[PDB]
Amino acid sequence: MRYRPFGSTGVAVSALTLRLADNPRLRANDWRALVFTALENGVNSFQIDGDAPELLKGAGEAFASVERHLLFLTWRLRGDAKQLGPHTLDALKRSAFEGLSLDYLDLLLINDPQSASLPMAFESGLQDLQKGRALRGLGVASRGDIDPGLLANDLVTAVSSPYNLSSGWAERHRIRQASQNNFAVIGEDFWPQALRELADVGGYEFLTNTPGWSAEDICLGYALTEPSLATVRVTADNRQEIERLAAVVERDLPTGVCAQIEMARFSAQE
Ligand SMILES: Nc1nc2c(ncn2[C@@H]2O[C@@H]3COP(=O)(O)O[C@H]4[C@@H](O)[C@H](n5cnc6c(=O)[nH]c(N)nc65)O[C@@H]4COP(=O)(O)O[C@H]3[C@H]2O)c(=O)[nH]1
Ligand SMILES: [Ca+2]
Ligand SMILES: [Ca+2]
Ligand SMILES: [Ca+2]
Ligand code: NA
Ligand code: NA
Repeated sequence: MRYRPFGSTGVAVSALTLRLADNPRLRANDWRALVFTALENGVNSFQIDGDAPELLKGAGEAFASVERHLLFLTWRLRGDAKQLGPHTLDALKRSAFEGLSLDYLDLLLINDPQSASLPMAFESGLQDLQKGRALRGLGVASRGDIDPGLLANDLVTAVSSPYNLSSGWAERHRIRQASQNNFAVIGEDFWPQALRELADVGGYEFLTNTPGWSAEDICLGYALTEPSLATVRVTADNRQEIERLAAVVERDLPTGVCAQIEMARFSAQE
């Protein structure tokens, strides 16, 4: 496993961040086993994207197996960012702090409110958590430009963005600019279900014809080569998948694959 500075916060994160999301098929013991496997492969960055009791029980128990300061724990809030408020803070206290048995979160990752300002009551609550040392930073998940006035908010330490083979110029520009301005950037959607028909496009044959590599592993390897990303979010349903994803971190993408990735759009256009 490889590790990267999380922006200018002074802490480091594994190159992969494991997303944990509600799934009735996974009970507490399964979640514990998944987190243990991730930890044993050097993943120290986890994003909780759910609030089911089985998930919180199993993940919280697994997190407790290691010293807290070695973990980077992010809580994802997917509600409409302009509607967040005291109800959100109460739920966070119940699910994240009580549910995971935590005294602090490293990051709270919200959506872009499409403005320079956050809702007042919610922001006051975040300021209380930060002053109480219960929250180290706020992150903004965006698929567009973020208002510079929101990024200038003293709470904000990070942004998240899709990043994959198909990312266009604007998405790449935003990621590079955020990183150059000392925000940590979390990559998402390295190979999302809705993009995978790319493997059928002329010019992209290498995704499925490179000896020793699968399409998904090439796409993860590509995301791992982007210097602007502090970490790449992944989801795994079983221990074998976690082991395979972590293994990609230590593989070198072949030079010929990198060349074909760079030529692929032109070849597809032609
Ligand atoms: N990197 C990243 N960025 C994310 C993610 N989720 C949301 N965003 C970003 O945050 C913006 C605001 O989302 P919102 O506060 O949920 O506010 C949303 C929400 O109120 C609504 N919306 C979006 N998708 C749906 C949907 O499927 N159903 C419904 N009912 N409303 C939706 O439209 C608003 C505007 O959405 P957008 O134009 O997409 O703008 C989104 C997008 O730029 C994520 O996981 N990763
Ligand atoms: Ca839930
Ligand atoms: Ca205030
Ligand atoms: Ca925006
Ligand atoms: Na993320
Ligand atoms: Na993911």
